[PDB]
Parts: sequence; C-alpha cells; structure tokens
Amino acid sequence: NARVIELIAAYRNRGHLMADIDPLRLDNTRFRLWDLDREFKKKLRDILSVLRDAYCRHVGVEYTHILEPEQQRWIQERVETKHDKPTVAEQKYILSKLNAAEAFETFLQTKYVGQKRFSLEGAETVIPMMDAVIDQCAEHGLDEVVIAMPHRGRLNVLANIVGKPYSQIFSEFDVKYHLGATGTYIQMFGDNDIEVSLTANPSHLEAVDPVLEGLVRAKQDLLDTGRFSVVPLMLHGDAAFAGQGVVAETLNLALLRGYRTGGTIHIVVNNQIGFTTAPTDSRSSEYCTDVAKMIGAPIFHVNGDDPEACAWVARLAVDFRQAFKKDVVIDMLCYRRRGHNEGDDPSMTQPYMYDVIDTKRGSRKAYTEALIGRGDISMKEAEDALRDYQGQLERVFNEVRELEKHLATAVDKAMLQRIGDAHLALPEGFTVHPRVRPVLEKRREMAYEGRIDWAFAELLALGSLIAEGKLVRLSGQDTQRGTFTQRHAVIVDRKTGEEFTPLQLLATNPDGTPTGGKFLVYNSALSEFAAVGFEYGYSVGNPDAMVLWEAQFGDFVNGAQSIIDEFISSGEAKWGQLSDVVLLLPHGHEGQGPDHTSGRIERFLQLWAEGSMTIAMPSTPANYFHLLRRHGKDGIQRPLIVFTPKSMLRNKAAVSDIRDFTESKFRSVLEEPMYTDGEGDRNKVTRLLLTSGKIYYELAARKAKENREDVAIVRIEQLAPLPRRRLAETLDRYPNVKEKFWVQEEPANQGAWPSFGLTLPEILPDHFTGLKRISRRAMSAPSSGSSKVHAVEQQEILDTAFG
Amino acid sequence: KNARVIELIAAYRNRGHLMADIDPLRLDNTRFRLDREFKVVQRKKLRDILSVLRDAYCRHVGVEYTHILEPEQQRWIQERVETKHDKPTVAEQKYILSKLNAAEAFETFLQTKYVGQKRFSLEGAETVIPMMDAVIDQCAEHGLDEVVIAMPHRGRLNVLANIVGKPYSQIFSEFDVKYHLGATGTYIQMFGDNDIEVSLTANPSHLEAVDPVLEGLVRAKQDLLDTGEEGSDNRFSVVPLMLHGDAAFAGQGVVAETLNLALLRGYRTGGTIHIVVNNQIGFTTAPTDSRSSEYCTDVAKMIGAPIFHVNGDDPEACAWVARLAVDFRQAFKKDVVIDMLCYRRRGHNEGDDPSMTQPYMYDVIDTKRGSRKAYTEALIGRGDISMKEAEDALRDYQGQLERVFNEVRELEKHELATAVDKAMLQRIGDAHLALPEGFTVHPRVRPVLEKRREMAYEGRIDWAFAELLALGSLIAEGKLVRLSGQDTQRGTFTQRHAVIVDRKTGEEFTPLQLLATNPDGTPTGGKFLVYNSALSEFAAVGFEYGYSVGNPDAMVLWEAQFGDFVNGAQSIIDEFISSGEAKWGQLSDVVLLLPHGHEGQGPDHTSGRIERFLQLWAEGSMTIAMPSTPANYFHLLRRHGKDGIQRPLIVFTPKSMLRNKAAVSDIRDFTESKFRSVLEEPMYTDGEGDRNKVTRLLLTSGKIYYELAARKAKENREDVAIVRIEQLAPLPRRRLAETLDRYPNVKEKFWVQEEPANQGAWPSFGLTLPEILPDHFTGLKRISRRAMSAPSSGSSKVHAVEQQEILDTAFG
Ligand SMILES: Cc1ncc(C[n+]2c([C@H](C)O)sc(CCOP(=O)(O)OP(=O)(O)O)c2C)c(N)n1
Ligand SMILES: Cc1ncc(C[n+]2c([C@H](C)O)sc(CCOP(=O)(O)OP(=O)(O)O)c2C)c(N)n1
Ligand SMILES: [Ca+2]
Ligand SMILES: [Ca+2]
Ligand SMILES: [Mg+2]
Ligand SMILES: [Mg+2]
Repeated sequence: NARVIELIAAYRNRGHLMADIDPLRLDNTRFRLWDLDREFKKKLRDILSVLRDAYCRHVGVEYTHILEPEQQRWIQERVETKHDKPTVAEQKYILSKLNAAEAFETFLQTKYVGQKRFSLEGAETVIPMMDAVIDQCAEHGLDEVVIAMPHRGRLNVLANIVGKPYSQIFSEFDVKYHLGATGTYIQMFGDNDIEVSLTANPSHLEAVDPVLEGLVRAKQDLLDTGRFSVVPLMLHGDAAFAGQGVVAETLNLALLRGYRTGGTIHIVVNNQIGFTTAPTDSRSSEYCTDVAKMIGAPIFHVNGDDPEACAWVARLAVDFRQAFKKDVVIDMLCYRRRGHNEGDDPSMTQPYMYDVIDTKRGSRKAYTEALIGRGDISMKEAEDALRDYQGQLERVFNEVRELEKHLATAVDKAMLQRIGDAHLALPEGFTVHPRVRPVLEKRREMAYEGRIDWAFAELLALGSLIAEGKLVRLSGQDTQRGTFTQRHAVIVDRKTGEEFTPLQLLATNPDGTPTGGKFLVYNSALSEFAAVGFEYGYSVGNPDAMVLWEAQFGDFVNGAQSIIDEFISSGEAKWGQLSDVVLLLPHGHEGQGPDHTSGRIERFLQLWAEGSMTIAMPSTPANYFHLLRRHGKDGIQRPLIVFTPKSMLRNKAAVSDIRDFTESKFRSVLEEPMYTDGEGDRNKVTRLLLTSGKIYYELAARKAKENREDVAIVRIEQLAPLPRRRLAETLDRYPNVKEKFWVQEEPANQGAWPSFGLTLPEILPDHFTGLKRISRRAMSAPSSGSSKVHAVEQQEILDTAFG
Repeated sequence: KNARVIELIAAYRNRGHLMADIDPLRLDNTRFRLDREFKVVQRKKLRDILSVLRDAYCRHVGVEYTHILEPEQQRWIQERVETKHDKPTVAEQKYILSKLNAAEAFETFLQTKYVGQKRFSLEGAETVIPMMDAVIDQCAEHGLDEVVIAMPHRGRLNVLANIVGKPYSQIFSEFDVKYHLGATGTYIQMFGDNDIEVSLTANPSHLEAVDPVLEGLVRAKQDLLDTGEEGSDNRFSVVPLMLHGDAAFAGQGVVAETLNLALLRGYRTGGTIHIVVNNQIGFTTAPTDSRSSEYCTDVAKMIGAPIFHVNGDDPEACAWVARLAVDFRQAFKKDVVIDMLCYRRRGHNEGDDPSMTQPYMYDVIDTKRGSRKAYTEALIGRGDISMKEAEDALRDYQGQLERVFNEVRELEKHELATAVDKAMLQRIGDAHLALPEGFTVHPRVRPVLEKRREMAYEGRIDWAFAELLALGSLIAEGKLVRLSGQDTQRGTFTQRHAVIVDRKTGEEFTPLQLLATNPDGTPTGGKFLVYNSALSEFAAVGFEYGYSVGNPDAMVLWEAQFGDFVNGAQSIIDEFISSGEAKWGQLSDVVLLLPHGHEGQGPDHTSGRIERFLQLWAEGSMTIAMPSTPANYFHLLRRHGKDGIQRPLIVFTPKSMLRNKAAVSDIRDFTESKFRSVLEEPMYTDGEGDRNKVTRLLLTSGKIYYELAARKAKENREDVAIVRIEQLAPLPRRRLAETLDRYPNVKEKFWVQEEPANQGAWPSFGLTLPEILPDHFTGLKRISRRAMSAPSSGSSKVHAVEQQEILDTAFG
C-alpha cells in the first residue's frame, strides 16, 4: 500500500517523460509486483490504467511543481477521471477544421511562390486547437480573445480562426504577415459569439509578447474587468520560446497588480527545430516551455497528430485560466514538413528527422483514418470529409480567382488650487510620513503662490487631464515615489502601509459626480524590454488613455531597444498601427558616470522621420506641463520622447509662475526672460548660443555674472520635428548676430549636434550657415567615469561659450 | 498507517521550504500558519524521522530540489541534507566570526570615512562574505584553478578586500569607476594547503548584463586550460561565481537567456554558483511588485537547478550551503542557486528615508542588530564560546576597524603582411575533400566541396570560401578561432558549410579542423570552434564578447542571422563592446558579422543599422567595415587576427552578393595583396580606363557598387567613376585623399547609398567628410532613399522602384 502511494506520485510527477507526445518518435530510448487484482485505499490494475491514460498517452502533464495545493488538486481531478469520448458531431467538426487548415496550406504552396517559410504543414492541428480555446472562452461568456503570434501559419489563422474573407487576405498580394486584424467568432454548437483580434508584430520573435499583455490590459481596464473578459492567446516557436529573454520578462508580469491580464493561454508550435538548429543546441532543459515553471504555470505537452487530445487540452487550459487567473502553457509537438525556406533541403543539416518526416502523412489523413479504424465514422462519412476538403480547396482557389479579375492647454487657477488642495485632502485617520508632509504642504503653497517646480507641474498636467475625464497610466521603476524622491504620486501611511493617491480625487467633480477620468500609477518590475513593450501595447489598446513609461535613468532604456526600433519609432509607417505612448528619460551630465548621464538623444533623433515621434527636452516646469497637456489633447496618436531632469528638479531658477500655466501655451523655442519680459536689448547681441535643457541655467548664470549683453541664449525645447518657423522668427529678432553656436553637454558624436549640425544649415541656410559646435569631445561612452573630469569639462564648455 | 508517514516525508521534501525560517526579518506573520518504529530499509522511531525532516527542510535552509528530473541528483541532495550533520568546530565558527568581523568593520569604515557610499552598503547582508569565502575555499579543496566573479555594485569593495584579497592601499588609491573595474588575486586556504586564483570581471551599472559575459570569459579560460567541454578532462576547473540582487534576478530577461546556455555544448561552463543577495527590496519596490513567483530565483527551475533559500542571520547554514553548492556543481556540472535572505539596513542612497515607502520593513529593521553581533550572541547561547572569547571577537572587530582607518590614512600621506602562399589556399581547398573514412556527403553539399577545391587552384573565389580561407590560414598559423551564431555551421544563406553532416549517421565533420595539424603531423596550436547558437542575441553577443576578454589571442566571431536582430543585444554593444576599453581599460577583439543589404525582404531583413555603430564610434574604439570583394574581406579578417591590437570589428556582410558572379576574387588578390580601405574600379588600376575623363565621382560602400558599375558599363559612362569606402571607421583619410587626387577633372562628388537619408553612412559622412577633407568634400551631395522611420519599406515592389531611382539619379 506504501509502494502504491510512491507509484501514484511517480506517474503524477514524472509520467510525462514516458508520454507518447512526439508524432515523429525520434527518441527510441524514450520508452525503454503482479498483485494488480488487490484492493488499495480501488484495485491496483484500475489505479495504473487511470495513471497511464491520464499521464502516459498523448498528453504529458507537468503540474506537481505548482505550489498552490488547490491548483494541483483541480488538474488532478480533471485529468484522472474517465473522460467522456467526443460525439461524432464534435469529431466531424474537428476534422472540418483540419480540412480547412490543410486546404489553405495546399493553396498557399500551389498558388504563390516563396510561401514555404510561412508553411504550417506538419502543424495544422494548431487550427482546431486555437478554435477550441476561442470556443471555450465564448462558452465562459468572455468578450474578446486577442492573439499574438510569429509569421508561421498567420494567414491560415486569419482565414480559419479570425474568420477574415479570402478577398481581404489575398488582396493586392509580405506586410500581410505583420498586420493587425479584427473579427467575430460564432460558436458552432453554442449560442455565444466572441471578438477575435490579431495584433501587428515585427520579424523579431517574441518581441510582441509584452505588447499583447499591455494591449489586453488596456481593453480589460476599458471593460472594467479584473472577470478578465479579454484573453491573451500567445503563439510561439520552440527555439524562440526557450532562447528569448523577453519570454521570462513577460511571464514575470503575469500576477503583478499593474500588469496582470488574468492569465495568458500559451501555445508553442513545437516542430522540434529552429531553422537548421536541433533542440539540443537551442536549450539546456528537457522542454522548450521549462521557463513557464518560473511562475508555476501548468504545462501540457500534447501530440500534434492527436487533434482530440489537442482540443481537450485547449478547453482544460481556458478552464484553469478562468479558475485561477494564471498562465497555462500548451506545448504542441509537431513537425515542419518542408524546409525553413526556398533554398533549403533540410536533410543537409537534419538527415534523420527528415527521413522520418518523408514517411509522414498529414494530420488530416491520419485523423480521417483513425476515425475509420475506431468505427467512429462510416466510409460515406470519411468520403464526405474528403469532399469537404476538396470543396474547401476549390473555394479558396475560386474566391481568389474572382478577386484577381476585379487646442488650448492653459487651465484656470482654480484647477491648480484643486490639485494643490488634493495633496492635503487626506483620508480619515491617515498618518503621513513626517518627511512627506512638507512636500504635500509646499504643493498647496505652489498652487496658490507660484514658483511651481518640475515635479508638481507634471502632476498639475496629469491631474488636470483626469479632471477633464482622461485615463492616465503612469509606471516605471519606483515611479510612485520617484527615483529622485520628487513625485509622491502615491503616499504611504506611516502606521498601516495603506496607499493614498492624491490625483485620484480629481476623478470626482466638486458636485460628487465622476469625471470619467482615472489615475493608474504603478511601480514596475526591474524590466525595460517587457515594461516598455507593455506601455506601448497599452496605448494601442486604449488610444484615449494618457500612457507614460518612466526610465529610472534614460541610460537603461537601451534594454528596450527592440521595442523602440520595432514598435514605437516605426509601427505607424509599417503597419498603420498608432501609439500615443510617452517615454520619460531622466537625462543630464552631473558626474554620475556613463550609465547615469544619457538617454541617448542622438539615437532617438536618428530614428526620427517626418511625423513619426515628438522629441523634447523642456527647460521649465510650465513648458513640460503644456507639452504633456498638448500630447494628451491634440487628437493625434504619436509617441512622445521626453528627456527629463535630475538635479534641475531642485534648481530654484527652474520654477514657473501661475500665469505660465493659466495664460500660456507650449513654446517650442524659448528666449531669455530679460528680452520677452525684462529691459534687455536684443540689438546688442553679436553671439548667439543655441541650446537645450539644464545647461541654459549655467549659461544664463555666467552671462549675468559678467553682464554679457553681447551674448543671447536661445533654447530649442522641441528637438523633433524641428520648429523651423518659430526658430527662424526668434533668430530674426537678433539682427547684429555675427556668430552662432550649438552648445551641449553631450560628447560631439552624441546629443543633438550629429543631426542639428547637418539639418539646421540645410532647413534654415540664411540662419545657420557657419553654425559651430561647443560640446564635450567625441567619446565611445556617454560621459567620463570621473566626476572630477566631468566638472573640468562642464567649466570648459561655459568658458568656450563666453571666450 | 505508514501511508501517512510516506506522505509526510514527501510533503517535507516537496514543500518544507514554504515553512522554513529563512527570513531574518520575519515580515510574514501568516507564513507559519511518535515512539513507534516505521520502515524508512531501516527501522526508526517516528519522532526521529520527523526531527531529521524538520532540521533538513524547516530550519534556516529552505531546499527546493524535487523539481529536478534526474533521480540521481534528487538522491544526492536528499542523502546530504537528511543526515545528522556534524556541528562545525569552534575553530571553524571562530573563522566564520572573523570573516563577519572583517566584513562589518569594512562597512562601518566605508560609511564613516567617505560620503556618498550608502548606495554600495552591504549592511544587513555581510553574511555574503563568509558565504563567498566558503565557495572559494570549497573550490580550492576540489583543487580547482580559478573562481571568476561577476556581481553588481553592492558590497564590491568589501569583496575586493575580504574575498579577492586586494590591499587597502590599492582599493582606496586616488579615491566611482573602482566599483566597475576588474581585479585578480590569490585565495590562500586558512585551514588547508591549497590556493586558487580569484578574479572579478568589469561590468556597467546595467544589472545582470554581465551574466553572459562572465560565462564567455570562464569558457575561454577553460578552453585555454584544456578543461571542460573542449578539454581532455571533465573538471571545468574555472568556476563562475555570479552574484545578483533579488529584483534584478527576477525581472531581467538576460538571466533566463544565460541560464539557457548552462548545458549547451558551445556555451557550458560546468555549472555556475549563483548567489542572490535577497534583501527583499529593490530601491523602493516591494517583492510583490517585482515578481509573479514565490521566490526571486524561480527562473532557475527552467534548467532544473537545485535552489537553497538560506537565512542571512545564520552564517553557519550559509557557509554549509555554499560548500554543498560547490560539491553539487562538481558532481553534476550544473548550476546551483543560493538565495540569501537578508535586509538592506540603510536607505537606497543618501537622502532616502526608506520608511517613506516601506514603513513596516524599516520599523522591523531598526530593531535588528547586525549579523556579526547576532552570531557572537548565538554562540554564547549555544555555549560554543565563553564571555571572554565574545569580548575578544569584539576586540578583533575593533582591531580590523582600526587597521583599515590607519592603512588608508598612511596611503593619503604618501599620495605585418596578411597575404598567404598559393599552397596555403590549396591546402584549405583540399581539406574540403579530405573526408573521414566511410563518410557520406549529402548530394547537395558535395558540389560545394569540389567547387572550393577548384576555387583554391583556379580562382574566382567567392565570399563564403574567402571567409574560410582567412579563418583556415589563421588556424594553420596556430590561432584559436571561435565562430558562432544562429545556424552559423551551415550558414543562414546555405553558403558556409563549416560543419558538414553525414547523410546516413548524422556525424559532423569540420574541414577547417584539419588545418590544426601541420603536414608533418604535429599540432599548429590552432583550433576551429564552430557552433550553432541558441535563439538569443543578448546572451550570445555577451558570451562572445566575454570569450574574447577571457582569451585575447583567440579570433572570436559572432554572426547575426540578419544584422536587423543585433538590436536585441543593444545593452552589450553599448555597455561592453563599444565602450569597455575607455571605461575600464578592458580590451576585446570580438568580431560582429551583420548580414546587411536592401533586397526587398522588409525592414527586419535589410539593415544592421550602420548609422548606429558609426554614431557609437570614437577614435580607436572599434573598426567598422563593409567590404565589397571576397579578397578584401579575407584581408580584413587576417589583419584583425594578426594586428596585435585588441579592438572590436563590426562587419556588414552580404546576402545576395554571396552569389553575385561579379563579386569574386583572383588568387593574386589573396597571395600578392593587402586590405584596401579605399577601392577604385579595376579599369583604372588594371585596365585601360582614363581617370582624366571623369567629371562626376560617386563614393559608395557595399553591393550597390556592382549595380553602379553595371550601369556605367551599359551606357559607357567614362565621365563617371565609382570609389568604394571599404573601411567606414576610422575613416581612411590619407588613402581617400590620395585616391581622389588621381581624378583632377571632377566637378561634382556624391555619396551614394541604398539606406534611407537618416540611415547608413550619410548622417556621419555628410558631417565629417567636408570637415576632415575640406579641399575634397566641400559641396558633397547625397544620393539615397528618402528618410524613413523604419530601415526600409515592407514592399519588394517599392524597394525595386527605389533601387532604380538611386541608379537613375547617380547617372542623371
Ligand atoms: C529575435 C529574433 N532573432 C532571430 C530571428 C531570425 N530567425 C528567423 C527569420 C530568419 O527571421 S526564423 C528563426 C528560427 C525560428 O525557430 P522557432 O522558434 O523554432 O520556429 P519555427 O520552427 O516556427 O520557425 C530565426 C532564428 C528572428 N526572427 N527574431
Ligand atoms: C537594467 C537596469 N535597470 C535599472 C537600473 C537602475 N537601478 C539601480 C541604480 C540606480 O542604477 S539600483 C536598482 C535596484 C536594484 O534592486 P536589486 O536587484 O534588488 O538590488 P539591491 O536591493 O541589491 O540594490 C535599479 C532598478 C539598473 N542599474 N539596471
Ligand atoms: Ca496625442
Ligand atoms: Ca586584433
Ligand atoms: Mg521551431
Ligand atoms: Mg534587492
């Protein structure tokens, strides 16, 4: 009886190593008491039969790694029971899905050339599997299923899952393998319907994974679900799932209050190959899905030649996700019938795999034959299924044949005061930390008396948008408090730890009615790639939301370079996909080293093309306030890249008056206040210094010290698109200028000079011919490691500018 | 009856760690909420079985091992953890105490002497010093050669003084970059007669980015010692010791990517010892906002690594677990993870009052005495040391505190031809046909082998063979050549065949490996290491960079599938490759091969982003090239391997140009030439072309030369000359000036490129060329694709119209 308990556990824990999951059976070595009629606390023979049928057939179940005992028991109870065999109607429906999938693959490989790399041949069982996921989500009465996938079988998914007509898919035939889509799934045997959408993606495998999560979360927030009535269905390749780090980063978001989507259904199209590379060179684990153990997700390894087991596992996966709001991974073992592309004979690199693959008949033929052998379908019914295949193959050829034949951002002072007062409108019994208390009181003072600092200006911009009814999502590393202890968007009760969000009071009107707005502010995980991916995705999911991601320091945003390059900077031109995502990048030379100095302005300026992004480096709190309000209210979906301050947050010269918020607008170009408001004479100016950011204050302090009336400092607040007209009109007001200099803190090969030094004399030749540069010398790093070297270099720039 | 006992044993083994007293702060208040003999074959009283299970799984060590698929590994851990362990000797306890004394004294000095050092404080986590000491001592006990450490900034200088053994005079000299520099030392056993080398690798502030770099460096050192995967012995005598933070370990994707390399034939280092300094905080962020798993180390389950969660206030358990981790790694050549639960005594940096965001954690922390005082007190309670001995431990603490204050005070008072012979070419050609007895060549690979023998003897050498001629000749000269990347053995474009596969057995054959043996039969000292990489960019590039640091005499090449995917490794490019030399004095000779070219395959199969590498470049940091001929690529690789200078090389390599019949080279280009940074048209250097007829000069780089040359030939345009810039960085100023001076009647000059106006070489050349050579490039104009937000159009129809528009503009 003790040997039985240890045997039951052996099947539950390790039974999946004996499971018949590989349709190619490449591993020969894989499968290599007599008192069975004795009753145990059920007869041993009946215990072993249940254990073999549940754990050693076409499904390999991995679940004993799960720490929650209720989750282990849930799987156990559903897997260790005598399952009701599918009805002939359900079997015929699965067969019709295989018929449609294989007829689409036959057409693709016959009608067009160069389509072999998109081939789903050897993996057509993923179509009835995805169909069962979506149908089971419809059965749960859910609202939408959003899909992210690589290029393999994407057009088959468009036709047989999303339900896109052939006329739309094969219109002016590629970019079609990277575009988004929307459709409606209607249940076959049920009375429910569900929305099905496919998100756009680059060729960069797995990069879309966090983008899907953000998009689904934005949709869930709009529907007020999380319920979690919007389901992410994420498809993968076996080599990419095990090798791409973004997979682990996206899994790590699955249960976070700021990023959870109530569980993702993962489908790995495990064709046991990655171009020419064997699994043994692609991963250090038994399974390509072993990374999912990181969050204790249940994993089901299923034989891709058994579409009934695949459909059953898909439905069980949806039920688990609904019950525990956690990720489920389906590892579908299949094969890639043809080579990776046109110039590939896969027996050059994988002779053994492809000698076995050459003897394989399709999943459709195998399933049709297995249904005859089992006596589930008659010869007429098998013949009718073959008619259905031919008819489906004819329809796509025929339908395609017919296709071929044919605003003010200023707020009222009462708005500033309301946001100010909100910082003191504390809940009953709330204990503020003694060091947070002066920050709340100073904000009430600033709101009524002026000298508004950068940190408060940001909250005035965000707070006024929430008051106007906008959803504001703000996140990043330690973003609630702020890296530089300046934000305090969330304050923590000194005795209970209860969080209080002052800006959330602006979601309610003075009369007590909701504005429709909301403030969602989170501390992110220590991720850049997945967090930026998520935020980009969130802005796509809800175009009406104000979405801001904040880097700890701009220097760490290179960890999210694939998102910047493949989605943010180029998604609009490539896919017509629009994003209003904001990236806040703390930037500035202060002597803290090459990883706490630059958000790499030069790289964002290099990526920029007409109307793709807005790139700014504001120097005043009011200009930042108007930049965020213009972004949220301009009705245009364009990413905004902001180079934000660090020490300039506390510079007492970098403060703004209430009138700058109430009676002004965003200024792309800024002159010195002595010329616009003071008694300064523009006609005395012979040298013009053009700059951006905090170095203005150091240049202005030096000018004041030596009383240099012959020098003027002009700031370019909007770096991209270049404010050509505002720039020209500003410089025209200084007629006696004999020399012009672009002054920057960044090395010569960095900052704005590489692009401005080439663009400014071309766009404005009567103004910038002969433009010279004052900067740090060109460097292989964003700065020196020494704060002593930094300090000498900073002084050398100021001395050169006034020499 | 005994079924409730078998179920109890399994429950403690599987889930005991969930009840183990691992948190020294005890923040979770919900966490912790007989005399009959049983068969276990041995007969033990139920009380004795339960006491063994409680001590093993529910004390100060939480053991996670039942997830391991190998039964022998599960049994090994079980046998060592479920035994009545011999308590450490008073001498061993006093030695652990002396390590805590030294660690805490270093920390107290660091906060008192200098300002702005709070962010690198190890207070609340000093137990990592006797833990690291036990790792290194246990590696010395196994007679290993070296322990190579990678870590973030927290406790770095303490590790330098108390682990690496660097003197204070060296540590606080010209006192920051010191928290990022590499170091080397010798660890000498206290209680033994063994010694071991201890080194610390350089790293940026980018947490976890150094993880694959450490692996690459260790692997290079193992290959040099002929230990491990490419060695005669299975000792893997160089041990990676990788330190982490709890928030970074769970959130950074490079962790999973590096763990995925642990057992790969091309990347394994025989197991890494991981130490997570789990201070249960990440700046102001709580674990519940940093991970979706019970533990920060749950990612390590991915490779079935054993995980030990240990209480940082128990340095005995920490030392014991460290020694067990080294023994497991030696027995199974697999990763071990130590999750050391501790706390961060101070705020994250100066000014930070941590009770603002974590009031509860920091009210508990304020009541906590140090790990040192805790261990001194716990030894008194156990009766292991007397009151006098406890007072001497406090005097050893004061003496250590005085020594560092005094030592630093005293410090302040005092302060080649690349051409080969035709016989070399022929030998590499013949090697492609020198097949092992019984080997079956796939019928489609056989002509490639026969064509390479014909190329070596008769010329018209293509790009793919030229690469193997450079690599093969270096191996023949005694150089180690490491080449890897996605499908690099065969080649993405089916052009390489560095490894060929037996049609019947699947056995691999490497033709270039025959060149590691001289014609007499003696070894050359060279070797060819060629691998297919995992589907990773960040970890694979990190690894290859690290490998070139570990063996500066090796030729290390990493090949991107397409240059477009190298942005996945941007942190390595930015933080190590382009800038490691200027920041840390750390040198790398790593080569990046990036398939590049506009051919209508879309924005992710077109560009390796030349403009970004050119933007990163600064005098003497990297070499950036886009060769147009096979012989020039051959001489570029040979120059790089033989220059005696450690500097990264970035090569933009071809795709369709691999099979362009005009892009072939003669034997004389390999045997009687050198690398040419600037190339003229052969009609001027070898033909009957007249340079004086030229009025328009087109400056270009790469495959567009052939299209421009074909158009010139078609219209017989004697008035137009095409000059190629093969070396993009550093700009070949002298060669470029001398070349253009040979065309006196030139009235207009154009930089012609395939890439959009905001991409390619134009953003830097358009600004630098008129400045570096004003008498030659004043008035230089651009012919290119329009500026774009992506590297190209998604349409091959649009690409084709744009390609023709460039050629027509160049000859209009
Ligand atoms: C991040 C990134 N790095 C590399 C590539 C290049 N790349 C591809 C092409 C050439 O673009 S396909 C491919 C192998 C895919 O292996 P898998 O996951 O087993 O799938 P499959 O069997 O369904 O194909 C790679 C490696 C990429 N797309 N993205
Ligand atoms: C990749 C990347 N993204 C962000 C940062 C910024 N950054 C740091 C500074 C300000 O640069 S420290 C830090 C928190 C570290 O948390 P941990 O791992 O729990 O450790 P600890 O408790 O031992 O400190 C972060 C998040 C970084 N360095 N690298
Ligand atoms: Ca907008
Ligand atoms: Ca070199
Ligand atoms: Mg695959
Ligand atoms: Mg930490």
